[PDB]
Amino acid sequence: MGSMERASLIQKAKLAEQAERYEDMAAFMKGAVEKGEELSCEERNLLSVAYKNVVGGQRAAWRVLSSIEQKSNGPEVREYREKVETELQGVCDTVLGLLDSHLIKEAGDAESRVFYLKMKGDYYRYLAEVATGDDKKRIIDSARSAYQEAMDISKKEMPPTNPIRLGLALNFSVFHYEIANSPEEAISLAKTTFDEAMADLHTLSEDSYKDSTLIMQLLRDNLTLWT
Amino acid sequence: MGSMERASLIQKAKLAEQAERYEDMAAFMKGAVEKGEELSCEERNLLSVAYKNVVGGQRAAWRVLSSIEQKSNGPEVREYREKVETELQGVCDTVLGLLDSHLIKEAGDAESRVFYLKMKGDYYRYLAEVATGDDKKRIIDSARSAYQEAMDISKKEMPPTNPIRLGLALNFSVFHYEIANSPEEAISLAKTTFDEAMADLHTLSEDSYKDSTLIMQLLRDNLTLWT
Amino acid sequence: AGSIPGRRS
Amino acid sequence: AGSIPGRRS
Ligand SMILES: *Cc1ccc([N+](=O)[O-])c(N2CCOCC2)c1
Ligand SMILES: *Cc1ccc([N+](=O)[O-])c(N2CCOCC2)c1
Repeated sequence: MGSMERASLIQKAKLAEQAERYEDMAAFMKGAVEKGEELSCEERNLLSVAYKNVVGGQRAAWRVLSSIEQKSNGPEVREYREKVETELQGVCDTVLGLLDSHLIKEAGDAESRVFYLKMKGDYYRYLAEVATGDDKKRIIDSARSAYQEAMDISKKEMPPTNPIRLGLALNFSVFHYEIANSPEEAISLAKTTFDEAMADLHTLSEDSYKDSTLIMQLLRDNLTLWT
Repeated sequence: MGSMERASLIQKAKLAEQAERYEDMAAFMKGAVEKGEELSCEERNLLSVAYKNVVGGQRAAWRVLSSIEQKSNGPEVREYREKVETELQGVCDTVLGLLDSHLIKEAGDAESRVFYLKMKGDYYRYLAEVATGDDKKRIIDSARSAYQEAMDISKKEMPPTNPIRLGLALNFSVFHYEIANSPEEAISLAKTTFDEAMADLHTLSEDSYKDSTLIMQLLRDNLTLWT
Repeated sequence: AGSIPGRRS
Repeated sequence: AGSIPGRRS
C-alpha cells in the first residue's frame, strides 16, 4: 500500500468496514500503520476491528476443523486444520509485528499504550489457543506479560469505568480462565473490576454510562457462566 | 491444486463448507474440475455452493459501495468500488472458464447439462449487474442464451417438479425482472412454472414433495413482491 | 427479487 | 467465555 496516501487508506478502511470486507480493511490499516505516523483513537479502533474480524473467522474455522479431527482420532482433516492454523498464526504474527515496529514504542499516552498492549496480549492469546507443548509455555507468558503491563498502566492512569480498562480486564480474565488454567484468578479479576466500575458510575455522563455499563454486562455474563 | 488427489480435493471442499471457508472451498473445487473428469451430482452442488458464496459476498459489497458512490454524486469510493468490481468479474470469468473448459461440452445427461447451463446464465447475470453500456447488451444476451438452452432441455427431459428445473425457472424469471427490463415475462414464467409444478406434486414421495415445494415457495414469494 | 439462495450444500 | 466482541467500529 506504499503508493496510496495515508488519508485514502483510512477512508478505504472505513468503506471496507461498511462493505464487510475485513481482509481489505486489515490490508488498508496495515498500510496506514506502515506510513510511520502514530494512530488516532479512531484509527486504532479501525486497526483492531479489521484484524479482530479476520482472525475471528480463522479461529472459528480452526475450532470446527479441530473438533472434526478429534472425532476422527486419511491425512486430509489434519492437513487442512494445519493450513488454517498456519494462516491464523501468520495474521497474529503480522499484528504483533506492527505493534513491535513501531506502535508500542511510540505510544506515550495511557490510552494508546494500554490499547496496544491489550492487543499484544490478545494476539499472543490467539497464538496460545493453537499452540502445543513447550512453545505453548513461552507464548502464554508473552500474553500474560503484555496484559500485566497494560493492567499496571490502566490502574494508575485511567478511571475504573474507562472502556479500554474494562475491556482489558475482561480479556485478561478470559486469558486466566481459558488459557492459564486459573479460573479463580479469572473470577476474582472479573468481580473486582465490576465492583470498582459500579462505584465510579456516578461520575459519568449518560453516554459514558452507556459505554461502561455495556462492558460491565459482559463481565457479569462471564461471572454467571463461571459460577 | 495439481499435486493434490481428486478425492482429497473433494474431501477438503466438504470440510471447507463446514468451516465456512468458501474461498478455500472454491479453490478446492476448481482443482477438482481441472482434473478433467466429469462431476457427480454431489460434486456439482459443491462447486455451485462454493462459488455462490464467494460471488455473493462480492455482490453484497459492490452494492454497498455503489450506493455510497451514487450518494456522493475524492476518487476513493469509485476506486474501491472498481477494485471490488474487478475482483467480482474475475471470479465470474473463472467460473465461466470452467464451464467452457470443459464441463458443458462433456455434459450429456439432462441433469448435468441443465445444471451447468443454469450456472452459465447465473454468472453472466452477475456480470450484467455491474456492466455499463454496449458491453451490457452482449453480456445480457449471453445470459439469456444460456438460460434459454437450459429451459429448452429441462422442458423436454425433466418433470415440472424437478428442483433443478424449478430453480432454473426461478433464476431466469429474476433475470427477466431485474436485468432484461421484462417484468411481465418474469411474472408469466413464475406463474406458469408454479402452476405446472403444483399439478405434478401428486407423483412425488414425501421427501421429493418437500424439495419441490420449498422452491415453489420462492416462486410465490417473488410473485407476491412483483404483483 | 430472490434467486436460489444456493449457499448451503 | 466471552472476550470483547470488538468486530464493529
Ligand atoms: C439451481 C438450483 C436449484 C435447486 C437447488 N436445490 O433444490 O437445492 C439448488 N441447490 C444447489 C446446491 O446448493 C443448494 C441449492 C440449486
Ligand atoms: C478492548 C476494547 C475495550 C472496549 C471497546 N469499546 O468500548 O468499544 C473496544 N472496541 C474496539 C473497537 O471496536 C469495538 C470494540 C475494545
